Amino acid sequence: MKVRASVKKLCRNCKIVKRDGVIRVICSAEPKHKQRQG
Amino acid sequence: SRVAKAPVVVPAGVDVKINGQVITIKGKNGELTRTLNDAVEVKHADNTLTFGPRDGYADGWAQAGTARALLNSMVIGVTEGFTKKLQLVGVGYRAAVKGNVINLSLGFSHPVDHQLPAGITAECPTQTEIVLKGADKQVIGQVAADLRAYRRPEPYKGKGVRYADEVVRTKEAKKK
Amino acid sequence: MLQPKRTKFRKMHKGRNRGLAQGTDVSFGSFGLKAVGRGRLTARQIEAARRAMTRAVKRQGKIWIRVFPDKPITEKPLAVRMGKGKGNVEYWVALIQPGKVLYEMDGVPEELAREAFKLAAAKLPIKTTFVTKTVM
Amino acid sequence: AKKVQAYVKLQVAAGMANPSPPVGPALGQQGVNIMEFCKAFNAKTDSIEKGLPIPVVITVYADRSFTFVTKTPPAAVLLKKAAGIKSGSGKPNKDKVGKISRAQLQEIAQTKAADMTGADIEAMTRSIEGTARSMGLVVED
Amino acid sequence: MFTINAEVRKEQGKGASRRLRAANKFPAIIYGGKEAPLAIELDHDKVMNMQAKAEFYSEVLTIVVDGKEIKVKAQDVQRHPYKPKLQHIDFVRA
Amino acid sequence: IGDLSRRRGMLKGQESEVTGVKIHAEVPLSEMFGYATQLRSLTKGRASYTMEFLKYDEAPSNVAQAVIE
RNA sequence: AGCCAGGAUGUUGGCUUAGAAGCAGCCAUCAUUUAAAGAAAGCGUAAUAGCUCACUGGUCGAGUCGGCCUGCGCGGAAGA
Repeated sequence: MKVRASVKKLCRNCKIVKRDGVIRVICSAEPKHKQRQG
Repeated sequence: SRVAKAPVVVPAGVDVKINGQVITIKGKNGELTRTLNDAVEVKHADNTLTFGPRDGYADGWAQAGTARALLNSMVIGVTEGFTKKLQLVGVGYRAAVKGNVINLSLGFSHPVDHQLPAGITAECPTQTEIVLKGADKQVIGQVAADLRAYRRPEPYKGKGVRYADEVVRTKEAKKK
Repeated sequence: MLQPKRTKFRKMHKGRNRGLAQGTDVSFGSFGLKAVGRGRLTARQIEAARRAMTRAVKRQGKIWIRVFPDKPITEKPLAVRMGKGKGNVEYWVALIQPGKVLYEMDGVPEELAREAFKLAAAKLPIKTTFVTKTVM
Repeated sequence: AKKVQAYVKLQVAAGMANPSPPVGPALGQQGVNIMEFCKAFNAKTDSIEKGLPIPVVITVYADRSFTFVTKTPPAAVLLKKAAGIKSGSGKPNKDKVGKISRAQLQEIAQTKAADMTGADIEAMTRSIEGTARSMGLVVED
Repeated sequence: MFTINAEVRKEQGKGASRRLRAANKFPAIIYGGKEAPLAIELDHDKVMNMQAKAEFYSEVLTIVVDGKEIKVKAQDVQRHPYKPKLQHIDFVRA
Repeated sequence: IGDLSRRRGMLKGQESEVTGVKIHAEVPLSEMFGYATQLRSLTKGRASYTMEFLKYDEAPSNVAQAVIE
C-alpha cells in the first residue's frame, strides 16, 4: 500500500477500482503496486 | 448486461415459489430463500426464469445482473451443491471433524476449535485436506476464507490453509 | 539561467499582467507548448523545463525557447521594515499570458514529443497544452 | 516421439562428438549419457565431413530408451561457408561483403532439403538470403 | 472539394459577435471583386472538423448562401488564442 | 549460478554426474570472501567447491577504481 | 472479450557465439504462407524449454474501443 495522492497504472495487470468512494489500484501480480487515495 | 438478459434455466426436480420479491428455491439439496431488490422484475416462464429491470430506477440493468447470478448460484446449489477443497500445507497440521466443529492443529498454543455455521458439512479424508460441502457458493465461500483466516499462506513455503486450486505466490527466501 | 545582458535600468515597476498573448502559432518547428494559464515564469523554472525535456530525447532535434525573462522582480530582505527604498533584484521573470507559445521543438517523432513536453509541463507553474503546427 | 517434456533442439559439431560446456547444460537438464550415444551418433556422423555444423533433436521414450534424428548442415551454417567466411556480422546494413547467386544456392537448398526441409525452395533461400542480408553480406544474381 | 453551409448574418458588432461564438457559430467575411463585401456567418463545428485537411486551404471553397453558391479562397484564419476553437476566417472571393 | 553472476563468476558450463550437477567457473579473489558461508546458505549444505588459481586476469573499471587509496 | 487448438518461427542466426534459441541489446528488419504467425515487447531465467503477447483458424451471437470539447460531483483536505 502506498498512500500517494496521484495514482498511476504501473503495470499491465494493475486495475483501478473505486472502493468506498476512494480510488484504489490493485495488482494481481505485484503486491508492491497496491495504492490508494488518488 | 448480457447476464441480465440471459435467463436462468430451471431443470427438472426444482421448485421455484415466486412470492413477490422474496424468492425461495427448492430442489435436490434442500431449500434456500433470498429477497431481491425492488429494481428487479421477475416472471417464471414455461420452464426457465427471466428477470427484468423493472420500471422506476433506470439502473436496474446493473441491478438485475446481480439479481440474476445470485439465483443462478442458487439453482445449482439445490441440484449439486458446491465444494471447496483445501490444503493445510505445513508440518504439524491436522484437522478432524467432530460433527459440526473442526479441531485445527495449526501450531498454536491454544487449540483452534472452530465451529461451522448451519447448512454445511465438512470432510477430512486426509489430515492436511479439508472438503467442505454446502449448498450456497456464498456460505462455503466465507467458511473457506474464515478457515484461511486462521493461518494465511506465507510466501516462502506457503504454510497455511491454502486452496487446492489456488497457486500460492511464493517469493525467493533470498537470504540466509 | 537566462538573463538580460546589459539592460537599461536596475529595477522596474510591478505592473499588472492582463490581456492575451502574441505568440500563438507554432512558428518555427512543428510541436509547441502553448500556455493555458496566466502567471509568470522565473529563470530557474525556465532552465529546469528545458533540461528535463532536452534529456528526454537526449540530443534529438532542435529545441527553441520562445520566452525570455525581462521583468527584474525584486524582493526585500527579511527583518527589514517597509519603505527604506526599493529592494535589490533577486530573480528575473517573464510574464505569461493565455495563448502564449512557450518551448517549441522540431525534429522529433510526435508520440515522444508529447511525452517530452509532459515531462517538462510538470515543472511549470502554468497549465499548458501540446500544440502542433498548422498550415498558415 | 513425445511432445514437450524432454525434447532438445540444439547441437553443433559432428566430429566433436563430446558435448563441451557450451553443449553440456542441455544434456545435464535430463541426464543424457553421451558415450553409448556417441556410438549411435557415429553411424551417421561418418557420412558427413567436419567443418560444417550439425544440430540434433533429442527424443527420450518413457522406458529410459533415448534416441535422436540428427542432421546435416542447415540454413545458417551452410550459407556462411558458401560466402567463404563463417562470420563477419553485427552490422547487416552497415557492412557489404560478397555477392552470391541463388541458382548455386538452389543446389544447396536440395542438400538442406534432405536435412531440414525448409518450405518453398527459393522462399527458404529468400528466408536465408535475408540471413545473408543480416550477416552483412550482399546477394545478387 | 469541401462544401460549406452558411448564411448572411445581420446586426454585427463586438458584443454581437461574442454572442455568436457562445452559440456554436462564428462570423466571417467574403470580399474581392467589383462588388460589396459579404459578412457571412457559418457553422463553427462543421468547418473546424474539416480545417485539418490541406485541401481546406488549397481549393476553390464552395460556400453556398441563399441558394447562390460561390467559389472562394481562404485568406487568413484568426483563431482562438488558447482554446482549440477559432474566431474568424477571411474568404477572398477568388 | 545466478548468485555466482553477482560475484562476477566467469562461468564455463553445466556438467552432470550420477547424483550431482557439477559446474566449474572463474571467480575473482576479491569476491571469494566468505564464499562457503554463502554457498551452503543456498544449497542446504549439500554442495562443495575447491578454489584453484588460473591467472591475474582483467580487473574492470569498477573493480580497478575501488582499491586505489 | 473469453473458452478449446494455438503461439503459425526458418533461426542452436550472427555477434561477445561461455549462452545470449522471438526475448542482453546493437542490426539486417530477410523471408516461408502469407486461411491464425513481429526475425519481438515482458517478467520469468545461467541458457533452452516456458506460460503468454501480439493476434482469435473454429465456438456464441450482439453492438463496441479510445481519445476530443466541455456541465456538474470525488479524492487531494490535519489543530488545539
